[PDB]
Amino acid sequence: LLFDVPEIRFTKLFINGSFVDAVSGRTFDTRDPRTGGVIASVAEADKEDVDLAVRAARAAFDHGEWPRMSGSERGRIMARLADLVEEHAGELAALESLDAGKHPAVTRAVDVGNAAGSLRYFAGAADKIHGETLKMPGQFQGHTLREPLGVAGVIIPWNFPSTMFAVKVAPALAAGCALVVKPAEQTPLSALYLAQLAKQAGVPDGVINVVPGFGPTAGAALASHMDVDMVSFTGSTEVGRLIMKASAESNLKPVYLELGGKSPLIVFDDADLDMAVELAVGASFFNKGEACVAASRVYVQERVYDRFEERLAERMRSWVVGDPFSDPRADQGPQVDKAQYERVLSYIDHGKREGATLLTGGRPCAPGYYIEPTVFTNVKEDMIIAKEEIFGPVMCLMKFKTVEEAIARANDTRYGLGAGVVTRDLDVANRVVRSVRAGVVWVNCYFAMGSDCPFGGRKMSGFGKDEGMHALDKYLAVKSVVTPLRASPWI
Amino acid sequence: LLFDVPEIRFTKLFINGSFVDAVSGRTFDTRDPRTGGVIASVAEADKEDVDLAVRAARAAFDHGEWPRMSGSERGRIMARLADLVEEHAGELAALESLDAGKHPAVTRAVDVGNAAGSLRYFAGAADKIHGETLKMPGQFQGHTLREPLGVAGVIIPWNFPSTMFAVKVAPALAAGCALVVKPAEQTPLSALYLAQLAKQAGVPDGVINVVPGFGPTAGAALASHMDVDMVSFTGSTEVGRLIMKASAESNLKPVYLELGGKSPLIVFDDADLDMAVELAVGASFFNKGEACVAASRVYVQERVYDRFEERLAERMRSWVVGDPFSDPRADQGPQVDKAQYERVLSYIDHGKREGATLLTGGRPCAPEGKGYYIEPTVFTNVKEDMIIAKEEIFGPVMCLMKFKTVEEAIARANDTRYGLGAGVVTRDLDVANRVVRSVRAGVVWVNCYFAMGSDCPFGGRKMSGFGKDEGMHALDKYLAVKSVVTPLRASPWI
Amino acid sequence: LFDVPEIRFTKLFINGSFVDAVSGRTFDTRDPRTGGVIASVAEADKEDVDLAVRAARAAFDHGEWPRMSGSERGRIMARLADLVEEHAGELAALESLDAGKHPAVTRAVDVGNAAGSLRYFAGAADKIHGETLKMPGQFQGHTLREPLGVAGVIIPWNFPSTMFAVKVAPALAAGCALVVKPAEQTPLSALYLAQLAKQAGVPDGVINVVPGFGPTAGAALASHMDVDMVSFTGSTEVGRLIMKASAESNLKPVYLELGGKSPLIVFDDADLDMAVELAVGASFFNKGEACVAASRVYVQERVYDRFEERLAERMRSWVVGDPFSDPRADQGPQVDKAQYERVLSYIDHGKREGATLLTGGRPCAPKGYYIEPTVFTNVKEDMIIAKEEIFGPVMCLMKFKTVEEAIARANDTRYGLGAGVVTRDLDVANRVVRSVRAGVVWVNCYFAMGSDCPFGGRKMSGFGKDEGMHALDKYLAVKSVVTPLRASPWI
Amino acid sequence: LFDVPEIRFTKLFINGSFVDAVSGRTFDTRDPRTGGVIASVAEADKEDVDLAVRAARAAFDHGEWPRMSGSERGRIMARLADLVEEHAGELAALESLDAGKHPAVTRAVDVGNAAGSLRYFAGAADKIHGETLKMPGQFQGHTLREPLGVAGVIIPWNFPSTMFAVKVAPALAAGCALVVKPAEQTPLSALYLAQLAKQAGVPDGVINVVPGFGPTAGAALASHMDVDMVSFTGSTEVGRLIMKASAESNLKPVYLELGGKSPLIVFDDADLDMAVELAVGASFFNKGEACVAASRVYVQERVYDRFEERLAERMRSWVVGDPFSDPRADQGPQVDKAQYERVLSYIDHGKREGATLLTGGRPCAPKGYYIEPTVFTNVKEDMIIAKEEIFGPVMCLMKFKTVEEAIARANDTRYGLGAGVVTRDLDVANRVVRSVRAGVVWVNCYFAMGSDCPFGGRKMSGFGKDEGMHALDKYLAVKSVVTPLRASPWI
Ligand SMILES: NC(=O)c1ccc[n+]([C@@H]2O[C@H](COP(=O)([O-])OP(=O)(O)OC[C@H]3O[C@@H](n4cnc5c(N)ncnc54)[C@H](O)[C@@H]3O)[C@@H](O)[C@H]2O)c1
Ligand code: NA
Ligand code: NA
Ligand code: NA
Ligand code: NA
Repeated sequence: LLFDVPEIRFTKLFINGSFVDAVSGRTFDTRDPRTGGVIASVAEADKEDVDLAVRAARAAFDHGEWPRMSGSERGRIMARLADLVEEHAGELAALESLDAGKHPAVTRAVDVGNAAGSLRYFAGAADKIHGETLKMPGQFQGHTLREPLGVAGVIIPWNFPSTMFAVKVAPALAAGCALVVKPAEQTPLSALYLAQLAKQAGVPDGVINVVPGFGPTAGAALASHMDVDMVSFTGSTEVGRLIMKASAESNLKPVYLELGGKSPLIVFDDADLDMAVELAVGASFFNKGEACVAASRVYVQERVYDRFEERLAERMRSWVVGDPFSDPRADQGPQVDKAQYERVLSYIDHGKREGATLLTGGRPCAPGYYIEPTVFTNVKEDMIIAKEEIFGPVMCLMKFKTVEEAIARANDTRYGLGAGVVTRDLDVANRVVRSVRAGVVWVNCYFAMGSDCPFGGRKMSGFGKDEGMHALDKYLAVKSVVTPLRASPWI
Repeated sequence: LLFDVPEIRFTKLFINGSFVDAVSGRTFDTRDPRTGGVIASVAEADKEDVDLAVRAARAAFDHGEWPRMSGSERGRIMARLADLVEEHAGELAALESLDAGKHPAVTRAVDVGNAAGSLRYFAGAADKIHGETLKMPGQFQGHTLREPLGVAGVIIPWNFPSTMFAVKVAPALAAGCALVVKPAEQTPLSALYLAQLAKQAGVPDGVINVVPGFGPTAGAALASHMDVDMVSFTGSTEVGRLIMKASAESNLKPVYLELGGKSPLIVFDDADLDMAVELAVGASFFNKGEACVAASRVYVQERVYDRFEERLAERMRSWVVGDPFSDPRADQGPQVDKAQYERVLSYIDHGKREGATLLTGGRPCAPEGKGYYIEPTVFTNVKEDMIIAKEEIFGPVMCLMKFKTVEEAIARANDTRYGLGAGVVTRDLDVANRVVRSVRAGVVWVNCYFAMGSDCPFGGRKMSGFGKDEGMHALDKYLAVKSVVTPLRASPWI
Repeated sequence: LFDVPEIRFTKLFINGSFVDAVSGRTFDTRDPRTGGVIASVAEADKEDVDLAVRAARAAFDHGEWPRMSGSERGRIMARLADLVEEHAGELAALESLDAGKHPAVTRAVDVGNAAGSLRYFAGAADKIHGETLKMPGQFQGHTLREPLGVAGVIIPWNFPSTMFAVKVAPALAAGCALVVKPAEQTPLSALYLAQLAKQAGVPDGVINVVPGFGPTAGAALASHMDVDMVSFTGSTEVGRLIMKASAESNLKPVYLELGGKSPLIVFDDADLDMAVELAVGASFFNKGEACVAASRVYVQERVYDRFEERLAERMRSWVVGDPFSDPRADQGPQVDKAQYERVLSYIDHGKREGATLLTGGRPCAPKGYYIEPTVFTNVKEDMIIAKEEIFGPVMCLMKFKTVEEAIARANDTRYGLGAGVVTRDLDVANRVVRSVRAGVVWVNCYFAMGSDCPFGGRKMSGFGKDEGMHALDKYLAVKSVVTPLRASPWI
Repeated sequence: LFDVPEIRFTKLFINGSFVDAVSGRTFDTRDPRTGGVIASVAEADKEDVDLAVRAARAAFDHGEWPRMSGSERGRIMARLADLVEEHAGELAALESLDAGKHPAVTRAVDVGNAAGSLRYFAGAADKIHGETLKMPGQFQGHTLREPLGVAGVIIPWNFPSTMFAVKVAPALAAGCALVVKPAEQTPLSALYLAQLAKQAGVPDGVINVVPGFGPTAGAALASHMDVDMVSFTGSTEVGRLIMKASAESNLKPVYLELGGKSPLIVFDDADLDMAVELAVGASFFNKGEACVAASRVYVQERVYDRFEERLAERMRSWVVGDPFSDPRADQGPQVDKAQYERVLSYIDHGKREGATLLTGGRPCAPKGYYIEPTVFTNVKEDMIIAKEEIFGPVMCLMKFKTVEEAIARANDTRYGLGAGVVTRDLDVANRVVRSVRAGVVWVNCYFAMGSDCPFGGRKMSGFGKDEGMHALDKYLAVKSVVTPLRASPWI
């Protein structure tokens, strides 16, 4: 082939520094979306396995070395882990690509690079986490201590396996927490590989526990656990409801939700059309639309709409959908599995039926679970395709007249994850940025953030931040301490 | 009477700057725990009234002046409100005290003073709320904007009505949010009075909406509302479950929970026994134990235990339970209502039945009547597994226990589902540091209790909740953090 | 017409009292509209500075002010802001008569910013924070942000009330005691403000005002062995003497707010009518007696000719006259005879070096120290008028071709206080803002800041920030506190 | 025994190369154990400083370093930290022979703190933040935290590696170019560190090392017209000259880390054996050649007699000798002949003024600059030995009655660098900590800080912080940016 197919080494659960089978001895299969065939038979975690992993994390936090280590010591190990992710980038990229149906070179440069980058950023945060010394109403000394919380429960999706693992694990490790990670059943391989690398880096046993299994089994047990201090969840808005219920029905642990989106990209009259078209293609079709922040709604101002529409249709004619391991041309790979592939085509079918015009794509291909990049035109705001998260290579292209109209239409969603603005006008950019109810707003770009940039939703896209110093908050216990002072010359 | 009984002026719902009746025309009574008699007939808000209030708050945020005003402008209006609370402190104190069964002088100095203080602290925060300018991975400029969130839903308890109103309203107002406040049905008068004073201060119509009603009606409607951006809740751990469910079943709005507690107070052998006893009395019995952070569990080291126990029983002999409006000597007033009175009496009876020793109180009292008066109760020979040791009584009940080691004191302090507050009484700096850092509580007082100020963040750990009330930390729940990224062309530095 | 105020405060303000100088000496303050004596002010020297420093030392070491809670200090500070607002008209008329200003402009701008600075720091007082640090082992570390002690303040004549408030407000909030040396040309506002502070409840000894001459009273304060810091605002040349005075005494930290030669850059992009109106205000506000005045105006070649013609036409309706008797008055007299002659000397020098006189360039007096607003065209960068701070109503109007040229020319100064950019282009705005070595950069506006905005120079314009939470730093002592921990379950 | 290192780097380090001085002049560095020449080091003067400043100017204005991302600068700094760790033994041996230190103490303390400071700031590089401000109307305001430019560094001979790192690390992270003037007595470590920084990937011109004499090389750097700031560490008397050099040149901000006369307070409740052992280390670490050394020890009257006796018996087992040949060696020789004679002069002066000699007070040498650790009893506060910085193994042991007396006596100094408190009482500890006017206060310990802990003087011990996120401020330009907003839905 073009890229070397990796050898599957880690298929068991990772509890207390060891690779172990499920209590039941049950396995679940992970498949290659390029072929639809079984890659590996992975240990199937259930309630009993989650209990064992939570017990291992509890012992690691309450009695283990990790919270008792200096921030410098924790950051030292976290950096060695970042070094290992970088050293084994190629292997990890192919392993994630084969499991998630993506391009190994894109996975290495984007996914693995961001994973290593997130680990490095928090390794540098570990020795500089600060609390405050407060201003008191009298002869008192007050301060806050920013303590490790305890046992962190992590539930993540299948679209960015390595990045999802790092973005949750990294701020939790720097905070001094012990972890229980439940990766998505569709792509469980990267999380098990990363667990082995953390062991090699010097992360103490019990600090990182990986429990691959099904959501209503393993995931629900973790979200409902009486000895888990917090839960950081990334997935659908509908499953987010169940995570909130699981906490309410258990120990009322704080819940942090990174949910779906229906991200709008607004293109103005003054934009360079060639850059705006190229930006829109990337924004909508990166990772075959299996991106939470994907620009599923593209808004183009009436004066340049016809030109944009023509240039977009022309650009899509040179776009290649195929096997990233055998085809060099390949711009897009297959969808994660059978269930997702049926779901996108059903939405394409819904789009056709409700009266939307098909500009490009709208049908399956195969040189596997391949769908061509779809662009819907003459889209009404009330349409299913306009409102619902498709999570596939589907773009809704719309026309607008005013700045006011662009703002109101961008905000006409239950969601509020990301948004984009393409304009040269400083006053238009400022107005649009400040008026769109989204957690992240890109101006004349898309996706670009870095680990210093906090990422989180607004409205039904969730709450809580991943990345930035902001990410640490969910993993820390803020403790206020008050004592009287005797004859202090100042207060 | 020693304190003037106030004139009840505000009994209707406060929606879009006006005092209006409920859509149903229904009322609910608020009673005086000193007599058991009706003070006023308050408008009963339901689903329809909460919608009206949320629509008023939505119009005020989306199209009104409040989020469009500068932090300085919001700050001046907030300081005028703080000035009004101070100017009308006596009337508000009398009103809250008659509704809650409090001492008017204590309420003025503590409750009203903290309410005015929280409004002032956030008035000063309004013109200095900052976001960041970020460090980017290349030729990019990144920044965060700390925007007003939108419509803030507030659900609060009956124990500190004025303080609860201010502690939620003040950071929200400073953040530039519009509010919908659901006060507890037992004490709804203060929230209504405060709403009128905000109108006088210059708070625009629709920014503060007060909807008194029942929890499963008006409270559930607010927590389940599809157009409410966040919910800040203060109340029991059991109702907290329903707030989280209401969000999950609606628009998944962020929820912030300020829940119950079973706060431990640890006294070591090196303590001054007279100060430690006097501190324990205040920590346990302030506001007749109707305090979330009340030291319901007192742990005294074995060498000084017998002396502490004797000094505590002696101190309680001079404690006065009675009418704060007619008796000057009164240290403690009646419990909020009949329901709370029976609930505390049931826990005392349960305590006796499980084998705990009654050191003092444990029975009803006090003046010629009439009134929900309970003697401050101290339980001795309490086992950790006992109901009285684990459950929140929310009455004048203290569980007195003995301990040997620092390690034992820590483990026993942590033997709770809760983690709101805790106290340490010691002269030893190393013991104080170890106990402070080992007790899983949101607030730890060393050689004092309650003292915080508005710069001090307050929030639970474990089943006592999450999220901070007070401090600059309080603003977070009312703000939307927006990350903004743009490329840079030929910047000489990054 | 505006009512001429009655002068009531002419003595030194030491330990809560209005006292005469030890010598019994006075110095005259004059009205630039007539050149006549307004009042005879007590002349402070070394002995009076000693008395004021001793009063501040007693107030800090033994007095109430540092022992009060931030909340208590905040209420007193806010009462002072309320008083400045209540007496705004009287203070504006007083400052206007003394400095040759328009009483309505002084009320809206100068007095409003003074009241605003006091309010901002009143709200800062109860929320000043230190940190709880991340330690290398079983240790607990924290920083305390303590009041420093005795703050020495030396300020100029151009913005008397604003200068007083901008130094006094963060010092007051920090819990410091003060010794203020106002400029001899305008000493009246400071003495009025001192009385207002006493009425607000500021304890005796906390605010001491010692008007006098720079080499006498000013040098004594800068050289004092018991002064903990010096905040200086004035010329770059006097700044040298403040640094020497500290070096020759107790090596107290020095904070310098020096001169400027601020550039305003206008692109082809700009609305010419708004750009001309902005330039007029930026160059001629307070008769060019502004440190941040746009003394250099750069206009891109394509719109230069139109800008130049519109500017000359705009200046034809500009009124220079008595602000107390003429309603149309846009500009008052220059502060005094010395400043008046210094500006005329620079105008004459400009003519002699070959620069074209577009408008003004000669005295008016409708007798008074009135100078016509001056615009110089065909200005070479090497010219005296192009490089030196004139501090009068003089604008140097220049032409440019490229963004690169505009940046290089803006930076061709020893100074770096302020700068301005007029453009609709977001990328041009970002590039110029980030490339111009100035403390403040205004985009499509000028002067606008507010008390949350830190103000300070770069290069020879100084160092240190006035305004913002940043202004508190110079008045605080950061104390690091370290103790071991015994068996802490986390670090 | 320990291995004597090879001397490899003896030339100036300018623009990535080891070059000779323009004059071709050299100065000798000597071994304090023998008094013999170790190496002949290139002697920098005005011309060499000019060359180094020009190299730093080109590196900042046109080079890669300020244009690289914080992440990029952080990886290079972490590679440098890794190299300092890899070559720790060689560097410790190099610094030890040059400064008269124990190679094992230099490795664990000096080299460990140097590597630790580089690592802390490598982790700071990708997370330096400015603010987005609260505006007085329809305006958007923000601050940018820019690299300042050319940083001038002047450091002492006592902690060569630590001094180099503590100045270079925040400056590097900030994106500055540097010119380092190390002390003439110990120039070797700085040249070795410069070579390691080249190996790590620090671009040419970013780190320039100019060993030379103070009034020549040092004065030229402090007076340079193209240097943006100066961070100085040394004596209080030389600090005066650094302030004068900036005042007489370009008025660049100056940051001073000066001398001290640090008090250690021991109360009646202390464990005498721990308090004696702590005092021994606090006074005699690095043969009293420590700025923060506890040169004044105050013991409460009830435990004074026991403390005094235990201290004299503890000193009987203390070994002064060659650390390279004697394993028992607790103390090495004084840096040079000049320092040796200066300490002996102070000991002789102490005897002359009436102070009692408890231990030491005479030379030892098993020849080569060895002085016995000296303890003076019956010391009056007015004595020379009580007030002046000896900078040798000399301790003044005094008795006190009250907490109030301990505070007033601790504060009876022109200095305010460090202080220590030994007590079990939480209220006494808090009162002493908050009442002693010192930048650092250790409670029941000494020296312990870590790189998160800011270090700086108060009073005549200076101003400005080394270490912590606080250390970055001096190397950054804070730029305020203001623009109007059109129809923003919120402000
Ligand atoms: N924010 C700022 O940066 C800012 C603001 C306003 C004005 N300014 C600057 O102020 C200058 C105009 O004011 P000025 O003419 O009053 O300046 P100046 O330098 O002559 O004097 C300023 C102050 O210093 C005193 N002074 C003079 N000689 C002294 C000495 N030897 N020792 C100690 N103090 C001494 C004066 O009495 C006065 O109080 C201009 O250069 C202008 O740019 C700067
Ligand atoms: Na798969
Ligand atoms: Na009631
Ligand atoms: Na005058
Ligand atoms: Na040497």
